[PDB]
Amino acid sequence: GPPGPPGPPGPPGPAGFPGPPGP
Amino acid sequence: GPPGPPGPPGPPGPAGFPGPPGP
Amino acid sequence: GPPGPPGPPGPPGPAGFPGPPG
Amino acid sequence: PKPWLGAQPATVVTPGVNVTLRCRAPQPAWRFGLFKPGEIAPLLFRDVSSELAEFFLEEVTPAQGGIYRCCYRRPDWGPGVWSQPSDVLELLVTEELPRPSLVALPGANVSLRCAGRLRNMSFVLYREGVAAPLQYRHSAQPWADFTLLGARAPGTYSCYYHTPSAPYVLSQRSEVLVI
Repeated sequence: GPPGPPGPPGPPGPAGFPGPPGP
Repeated sequence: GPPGPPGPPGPPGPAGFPGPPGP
Repeated sequence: GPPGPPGPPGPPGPAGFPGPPG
Repeated sequence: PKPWLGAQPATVVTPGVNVTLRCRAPQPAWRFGLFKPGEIAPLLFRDVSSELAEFFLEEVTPAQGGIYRCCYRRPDWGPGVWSQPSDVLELLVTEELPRPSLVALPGANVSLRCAGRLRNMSFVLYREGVAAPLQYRHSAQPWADFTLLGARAPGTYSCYYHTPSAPYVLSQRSEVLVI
């Protein structure tokens, strides 16, 4: 038979790091 | 025949942006 | 049949919190 | 015979992507109408002599968001006379989803609820200390419950939600929750 449909979307990325301190 | 299994899930997403600074 | 090609990439993680103050 | 309305690639998108609204009727029709709420005039209309009509919105802007309805018409019909309206299609165009709240449900084992205001979203739990997310779940409801095991429960947690597939729209992260 034909090849299957594509898989589901990958897992979500890592959370963003907090920024530097302020001026 | 019927088509194959769904593919593996994709790669994980990228890391979110680093946060802004201070104030 | 053979399995499907891999799925699309995942979403990006949430944006970072702002940093501490000065 | 009520038509039905579909949105591709998604119902929630960022400004700048292309959205194709697709209306379909059981039997072929001459004119399809795209309506905003209460207005007798269709914003868009396509003459097609088909059972299907595609409405292409190139580079959507937050103005192109809103409640849409599909109606069709035949040449031999009266003036301003349209078919049954399709079920609504709410198209949301935004750079970012509204911030979710993360709370603990009272009942040992601990259950958290990441709550937003948008249906059909993927919810993601992050553990402060771990990079990759702890748990993630796709829900039709604008909230999702995560179960934390007994003595792995204490810590600092936050959540965000996003559209199930690309083009992704992301929410901000919730205020951290202290267990």
